[PDB]
Amino acid sequence: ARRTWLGDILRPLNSEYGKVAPGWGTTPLMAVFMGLFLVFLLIILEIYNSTLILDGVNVSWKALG
Amino acid sequence: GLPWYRVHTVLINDPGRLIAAHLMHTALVAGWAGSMALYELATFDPSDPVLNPMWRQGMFVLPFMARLGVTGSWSGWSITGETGIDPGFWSFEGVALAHIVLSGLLFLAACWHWVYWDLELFRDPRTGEPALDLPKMFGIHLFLAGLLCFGFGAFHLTGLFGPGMWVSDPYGLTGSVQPVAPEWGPDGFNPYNPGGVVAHHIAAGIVGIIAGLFHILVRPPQRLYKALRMGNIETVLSSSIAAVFFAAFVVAGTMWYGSATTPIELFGPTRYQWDSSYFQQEINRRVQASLASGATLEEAWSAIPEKLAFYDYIGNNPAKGGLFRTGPMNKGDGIAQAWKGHAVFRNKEGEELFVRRMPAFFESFPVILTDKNGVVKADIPFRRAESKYSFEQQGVTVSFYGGELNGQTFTDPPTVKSYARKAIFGEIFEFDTETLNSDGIFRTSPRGWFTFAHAVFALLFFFGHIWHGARTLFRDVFSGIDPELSPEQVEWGFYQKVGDVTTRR
Amino acid sequence: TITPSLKGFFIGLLSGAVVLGLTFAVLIAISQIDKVQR
Amino acid sequence: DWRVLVVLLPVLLAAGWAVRNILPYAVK
Amino acid sequence: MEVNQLGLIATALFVLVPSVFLIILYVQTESQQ
Amino acid sequence: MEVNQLGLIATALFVLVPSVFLIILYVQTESQ
Amino acid sequence: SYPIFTVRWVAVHTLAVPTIFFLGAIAAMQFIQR
Amino acid sequence: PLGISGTFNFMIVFQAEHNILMHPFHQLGVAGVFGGALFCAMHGSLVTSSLIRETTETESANYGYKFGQEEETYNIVAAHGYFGRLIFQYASFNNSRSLHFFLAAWPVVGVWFTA
Amino acid sequence: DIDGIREPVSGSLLYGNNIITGAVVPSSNAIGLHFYPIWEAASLDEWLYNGGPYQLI
Amino acid sequence: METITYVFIFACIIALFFFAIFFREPPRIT
Amino acid sequence: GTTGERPFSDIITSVRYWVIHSITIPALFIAGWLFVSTGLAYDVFGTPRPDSYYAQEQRSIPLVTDRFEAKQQVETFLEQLK
Amino acid sequence: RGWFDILDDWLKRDRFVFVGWSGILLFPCAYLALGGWLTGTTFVTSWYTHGLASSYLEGCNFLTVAVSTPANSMGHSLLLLWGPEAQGDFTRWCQLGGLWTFIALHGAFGLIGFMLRQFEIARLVGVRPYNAIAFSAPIAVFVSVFLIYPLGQSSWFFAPSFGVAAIFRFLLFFQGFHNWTLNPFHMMGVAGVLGGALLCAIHGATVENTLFQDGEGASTFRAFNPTQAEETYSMVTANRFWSQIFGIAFSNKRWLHFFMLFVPVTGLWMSAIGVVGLALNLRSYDFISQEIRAAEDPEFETFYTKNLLLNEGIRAWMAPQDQPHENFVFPEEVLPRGNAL
Amino acid sequence: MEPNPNRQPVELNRTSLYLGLLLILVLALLFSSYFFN
Ligand code: CLA
Ligand code: CLA
Ligand code: CLA
Ligand SMILES: C=Cc1c(C)c2cc3nc(c4c5[nH]c(cc6nc(cc1[nH]2)C(C)=C6CC)c(C)c5C(=O)[C@@H]4C(=O)OC)[C@@H](CCC(=O)OC/C=C(\C)CCC[C@H](C)CCC[C@H](C)CCCC(C)C)[C@@H]3C
Ligand SMILES: CC(C)=CCC/C(C)=C/CC/C(C)=C/CC/C(C)=C/CC/C(C)=C/CC/C(C)=C/CC/C(C)=C/CC/C(C)=C/CC/C(C)=C/CC1=CC(=O)C(C)=C(C)C1=O
Ligand SMILES: CCCCCCCCCCCCCCCC(=O)OC[C@H](COP(=O)(O)OC[C@@H](O)CO)OC(=O)CCCCCCCCCCCCCCC
Ligand SMILES: CC1=C(/C=C/C(C)=C/C=C/C(C)=C/C=C/C=C(C)/C=C/C=C(C)/C=C/C2=C(C)CCCC2(C)C)C(C)(C)CCC1
Ligand SMILES: CC1=C(/C=C/C(C)=C/C=C/C(C)=C/C=C/C=C(C)/C=C/C=C(C)/C=C/C2=C(C)CCCC2(C)C)C(C)(C)CCC1
Ligand SMILES: CCCCCCCCCCCCCCCCCC(=O)O
Ligand SMILES: [Fe+2]
Repeated sequence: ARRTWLGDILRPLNSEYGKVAPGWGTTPLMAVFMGLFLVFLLIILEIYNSTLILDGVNVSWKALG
Repeated sequence: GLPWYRVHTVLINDPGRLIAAHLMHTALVAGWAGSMALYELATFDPSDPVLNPMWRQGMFVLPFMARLGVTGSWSGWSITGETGIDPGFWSFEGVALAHIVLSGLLFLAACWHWVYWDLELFRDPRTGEPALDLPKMFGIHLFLAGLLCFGFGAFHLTGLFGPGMWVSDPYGLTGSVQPVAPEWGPDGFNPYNPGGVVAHHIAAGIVGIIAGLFHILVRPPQRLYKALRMGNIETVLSSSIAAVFFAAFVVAGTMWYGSATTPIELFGPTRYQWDSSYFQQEINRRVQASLASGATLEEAWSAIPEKLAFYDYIGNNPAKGGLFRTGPMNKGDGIAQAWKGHAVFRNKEGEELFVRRMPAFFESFPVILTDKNGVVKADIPFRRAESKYSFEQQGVTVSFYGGELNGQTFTDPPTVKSYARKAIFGEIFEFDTETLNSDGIFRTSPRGWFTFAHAVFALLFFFGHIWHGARTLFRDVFSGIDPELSPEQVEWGFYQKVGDVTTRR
Repeated sequence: TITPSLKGFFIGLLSGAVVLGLTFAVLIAISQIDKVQR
Repeated sequence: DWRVLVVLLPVLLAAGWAVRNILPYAVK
Repeated sequence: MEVNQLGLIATALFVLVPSVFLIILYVQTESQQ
Repeated sequence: MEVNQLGLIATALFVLVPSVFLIILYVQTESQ
Repeated sequence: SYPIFTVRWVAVHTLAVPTIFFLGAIAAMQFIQR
Repeated sequence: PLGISGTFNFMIVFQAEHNILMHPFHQLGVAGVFGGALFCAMHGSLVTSSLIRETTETESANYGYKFGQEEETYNIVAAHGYFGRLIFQYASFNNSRSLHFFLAAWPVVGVWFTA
Repeated sequence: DIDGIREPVSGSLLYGNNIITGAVVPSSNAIGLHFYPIWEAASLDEWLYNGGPYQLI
Repeated sequence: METITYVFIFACIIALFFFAIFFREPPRIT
Repeated sequence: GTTGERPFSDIITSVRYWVIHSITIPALFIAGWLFVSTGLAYDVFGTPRPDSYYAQEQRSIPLVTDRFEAKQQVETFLEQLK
Repeated sequence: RGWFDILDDWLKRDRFVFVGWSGILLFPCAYLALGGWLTGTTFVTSWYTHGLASSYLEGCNFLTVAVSTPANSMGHSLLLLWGPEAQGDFTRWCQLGGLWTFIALHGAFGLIGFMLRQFEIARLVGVRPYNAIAFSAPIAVFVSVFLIYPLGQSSWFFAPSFGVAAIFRFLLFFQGFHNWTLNPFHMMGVAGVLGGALLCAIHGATVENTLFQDGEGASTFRAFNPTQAEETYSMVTANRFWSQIFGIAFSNKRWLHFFMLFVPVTGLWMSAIGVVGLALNLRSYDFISQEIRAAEDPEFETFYTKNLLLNEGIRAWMAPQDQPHENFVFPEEVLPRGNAL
Repeated sequence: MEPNPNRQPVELNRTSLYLGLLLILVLALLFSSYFFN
């Protein structure tokens, strides 16, 4: 194939195709961040929906001023 | 050979020509952006942002340029009505030119990459086979996305090094590009708080940078690499499509309900502002505050800005349109010239009556006049023979306060019915129907057309998610099931666990 | 500040944890007792 | 209130009766 | 009738553009035979 | 400018029809 | 040599138990006078 | 009427004068036509799911079948084994003659009633 | 005149219909169930007014 | 102009019917 | 084939089966009946009794009209009956 | 050989009812959407949300019972049992319409669960996943009609209520307010549903009347073995029949069965897109050219103008009782009526 | 530099032509009333 100056430089960034951590690796930690993120989206959704009503948070155009 | 619906699969193992195709798409999209803006600039009337704002003239990309700070033209006008201004190079015109230049530069790059497809960079150095390290590319691209997201919030949106964004008062009367400070409190999740838009992009930007760092350095677990076929570029298509339709649903909803990022001076009122009489309440609030300090009726209504009265009119409700009623809203009810005045109906008794407003569901609606207490006191009868409540019988009159007809009173019934008919639309406006040869039928706004398109695309992309995800997890049987699949497998009770040949009983 | 609807949110969040956790405790247990033979 | 025990009683006796009648074959 | 004037160019291209696409693919399929 | 409406469709088909003819003839030449 | 309580067992009674209970309830309803 | 909007006129006035929605033979018609659309999609999806590998990924699976070939072009036991597990075993067919008769009979009978 | 009330209903393309709104309109209520072939009409103009084509089709 | 368009498309569909029946790819066995 | 559950047609013709269910089946029927006959079903679900749709000289629907006062509106409507 | 794989084993056992990982989502959600509907239809009113009886308990039969949408005053509230509206009171929740969101939401997640079940069983058995794919059509219809549509309007109140007659009212709402029959996306749906029933009937009949004689007996069903390799009917005689009867026939059994997937799936997807537009009142309501001539010309009448009088009647006669929160008062003299009726 | 090995001939048989032509003409027939409006 054709070699180029920019290619030779970017080369190491496309060189570990296939490589994996063993077994489950970091999968438990990923799971924690997912769960946190769902709760967080829940709160955002239920705020917008006026199902969760927080103090000082006026979900209306009247919060623009 | 290949069926027509598969011509583009020739790019699945050709990373260089995959790049050339993505370049060509990016060129076409940026070309459209510049072409669309030039067309809008050529057909846009800047001369009255009170009663002919951009959203009445069918402008679709103007508002997205305005939203982020592009407010003026090289011709000297700006969309706030300020005149004699000089925007420098980032005018509407300059922004459109930048995208066309970008379009053309991208097209040349696509040619290069289609020709020199066989770049050593795309080759696995162990096997010589073309291959993309998808997990590391994700970390690179995420890190760039995080940097950009951060910069956009930290510098463009704050005005620390940029223009800010369009902000406005709650009734859409005084909007302008303003630097916005981040709201780090819990009110920063209020869709209507512009500072939360700044915080979002600063914080999400840093999370992007931290997570991109994580994904450049940490390899995926083996369980996960096999589960999600992370050596198959089509799994990226499946998840990418899913994230895209998620985003399409969100933006359609915030456009329809309204958020700080869809101000009503760029996109128009929402339907909910009509449902809840939002502008009408404020208009009444302001007339009562005048009458309180003893301003005459004429004076109190004359103080109402015409821009606020125009929001209180069903013709700007984006839920009064139709699928094949094309063009700007102006093509329908005409070009608004003047607020005629607020109309007050009284019967022969001196009682003041109220026109029952049309709800968004109805293409047509009866004319029913009520008293403060809701009791029907006048209408326009369909059947005349047993009519009790006709304007003629009840002596209904219309008096105007404010506007073009301020202080004028009409008594002859065919005129009083005439304004009574327009009063179900809310406030009464003078329109020019000759100029655009307007046909008199309401059209939806850019708020409506955007929501419609993106709600529809989102749904379609969900099927692309399903198709392309099915294709990833079942690559091995795309062309058909195994001709030596034996009936002991698909029949019951041969294996304890379904499909597991090692669980044979 | 800690409003009635934010307390309900926590009641719903806890209720959800119990249902999902209780369901999974029971599923993990059954699967441990009644295994497939290889 | 009282109507709750009234309603529940046939079903407690019903699940009682089946438990007695099936208890030996369930231990196996 | 007071029908929309771009209706015609809309219909003509709606028909012609995808029809021509298919015709192109078919003819060049047959000359491979 | 008050131009002719059919001018657009006359121009478009004037381009479209003969062009498509040549494209059909060229592509099937190449695939044989 | 047949288990009594199985997954199948629970699916059936999940459905059958409240069906009959609802059936008795709707039966009584036929006798309500206004 | 012999026209598209004329048809809608006829079906609107029919409902005002006959409350056809609340007539049980029209409800069987819906069940006949909804049901046949369902089973159309089922049979076509189940057969298509159990095509035997005969082609490559650069070619339409349809060239796996040659007009008048003697052997079946899908595996009906793989199909039975999928759908029987989707619901339960005996809610799925494995006599192709009974399956196609059922396909024929459901929409025909439901449309008889709505007629 | 589908409903016998001398209120003719336009069904055809040259008379301001499109593909969606066009129809061959049913024959006149004045005829009821009577058989109305062409040769029973005094002219084709009459037969067209009263909806003869629908019965023929 | 719209009438000419509706009738033209209809006439093209009728023409396609003719070719699709009399000028179909003939089904051949095994 | 079969998965090792006991066949239905074997169960429902067995004696032990009909010894249990001749009790469980009527008992559930009777329990459900009483749920209605005692009037508990009205109270659990909030379903108006035939005498409690309207106040006597009243013909307006007690229709909920506020989102957050909704609970109290139903309850005020109910006191207008007692 | 950790706890995950041991649970995966137990979920994927071959039993009378396969469970899978997808059963964890499907089975509670399907059971609860279904229980909610039977619970509501047997016991729960609509007096306070709609001014309607809707339960068996109240005197309604199978055709008139419904779990009805909440009041228009709830907007698009999730109406959670523990949320600010019912505040954890199960009785008030039922009275306020909470079972509608319950059913619709557990329905949505059930439909996901079911589709994941189709993926899961197809992967384990070794077949292509086109049954799941086809099932995207019922999902599009459900979400667009029951979720997307009311979300574009003011409230859940205007979603369809879960009942036989309540759905009938929904059908007639859409005629009078949206002129939904005039909508081409619905027309393509109609053509896909009816095209499906057509193809279903014609394909079953063709197979059954081109059968090979593979047994002696008069019941031709017995002469099929699920494991025979031979096709059980003559594709060749079927092709000739239909070529000479209709002018064209199928010749490719793989195309035929894909076409049976394609047609009804597509048609449903098309009607879904049209409902999405109706969410925004982006109706296919009028033809402008017709209204222009009609207004100028009192002798011009089409079946199109006739049907809008009908929709105008529907609106004025149905709206006060169907939208009671609006307190529509239409005195006799304003109701559109023709002569005598 | 070697010529690209990923090229592939595309095919449209005569029946697919008839089908697609019919789809486009019937689609045109349906939507035209709505484009003229
Ligand atoms: C997300 C995309 C998007 C959105 C929301 C808009 C929105 C808008 N545009 Mg823009 N526009 C866009 C893309 C978009 N545009 C593109 C890509 C172009 C280049 C073609 C343009 C070119 C353009 C011009 C030239 C003009 C506008 C104008 C307008 C306004 C009026 C639109 C109107 O009446 O639509 C009408 C919408 C329809 C008629 C719907 C068409 C969809 C049909 C029904 C479907 C097609 C059939 C399909 C094949 C179905 C079968 C599929 C099945 C077989 C599977 C509006 C604000 C106008 C304006 O007001 O300018 C100031 C104007 O004059 N736009
Ligand atoms: C970024 C999104 C994306 C990308 C890169 C792809 C890419 C691909 N798809 Mg997926 N797809 C997507 C979204 C996407 N798809 C979505 C949203 C859906 C649901 C509609 C699908 C549904 C889908 C199916 C059902 C199939 C594919 C297939 C394919 C492959 C071949 C496509 C081909 O040759 O088309 C060829 C297309 C043409 C020659 C012309 C089609 C013209 C269309 C009908 C209308 C005109 C488009 C218009 C000009 C531009 C769109 C504008 C708007 C989107 C902005 C290719 C890998 C095929 C496959 O897997 O092969 C193995 C296949 O069978 N796709
Ligand atoms: C998997 C099955 C399943 C699914 C998907 C749902 C889904 C749903 N249910 Mg249903 N439900 C289920 C099972 C399920 N339910 C069961 C088994 C029952 C019987 C008890 C019910 C009974 C039920 C009722 C009675 C109601 C719902 C409602 C809802 C909706 C809102 C749920 C919500 O807010 O979750 C929020 C909670 C979660 C998503 C769980 C979060 C889990 C995280 C990851 C763990 C966090 C840990 C914990 C909080 C930390 C504790 C710390 C401690 C030390 C103090 C949603 C559609 C509501 C509804 O339909 O409204 C109309 C409603 O009122 N459900
Ligand atoms: C009213 C019409 C209609 C019904 C009732 C229906 C029903 C069904 N279709 C299924 C399948 C399919 N449908 C398909 C195509 C089609 N389906 C169509 C039309 C229908 N299909 C159409 C027109 C097509 C053509 C494209 C395919 C291709 C499949 C399948 O593969 C599948 C199957 O197995 O077929 C045999 C089954 C999936 C059951 C399920 O998810 O279990 C789980 C149950 C759940 C999750 C509960 C759902 C809760 C719902 C969504 C809301 C609540 C509903 C209440 C309980 C009832 C209220 C009803 C009142 C309105 C009266 C089920 C029997
Ligand atoms: C307070 C508290 C805690 C409360 C307690 C609540 C609680 C905890 C609840 C949780 C309970 C729990 C976890 C749940 C488990 C219980 C469980 C069993 C739940 C119920 C599940 C449920 C609701 C299921 C829904 C029922 C369902 C949809 C069944 C319908 C079956 C049916 C009628 C389907 C159609 C069958 C049919 C004949 C289809 C033919 C289709 C057709 C012709 C196909 C064509 C075709 C077919 C072939 O066959 C083959 C071969 C080929 C070629 C082919 O073409
Ligand atoms: C309209 C359908 C008609 C199709 C008829 C049969 C198709 C052909 C069958 C193939 C083999 C032939 C055997 C025929 C004979 C046959 O059909 O037998 C019916 C079958 C008999 O099973 P047994 O093992 O009891 O039969 C003993 C037999 O050997 C007697 O000959 O009964 C059942 O399956 C009961 C099911 C009720 C289940 C109660 C509900 C369970 C809840 C499950 C929840 C639903 C699942 C949820 C999924 C979401
Ligand atoms: C070369 C070059 C250049 C130039 C450039 C150019 C000039 C460009 C252009 C470009 C452009 C100018 C582009 C554009 C584009 C377009 C497009 C891309 C469009 C799109 C379209 C579409 C896609 C549509 C579709 C549709 C329709 C039609 C109907 C309705 C529906 C829809 C929307 C779907 C320069 C100088 C820079 C430099 C050097 C090089
Ligand atoms: C809601 C809710 C819930 C749940 C519940 C449930 C889950 C329920 C269930 C329920 C059920 C589960 C019920 C059932 C019932 C049933 C019934 C009621 C049935 C009936 C039937 C019948 C009537 C039939 C008969 C017949 C006929 C008529 C004809 C033909 C033949 C036959 C036999 C079919 C909970 C607790 C979570 C909480 C929250 C709320
Ligand atoms: C995905 C998991 C979702 C499942 C969660 C279901 C939650 C089970 C419902 C439990 C609700 C019980 C409390 C209801 C309100 C109690 C009164 C209060 O708010 O204090
Ligand atoms: Fe078949």
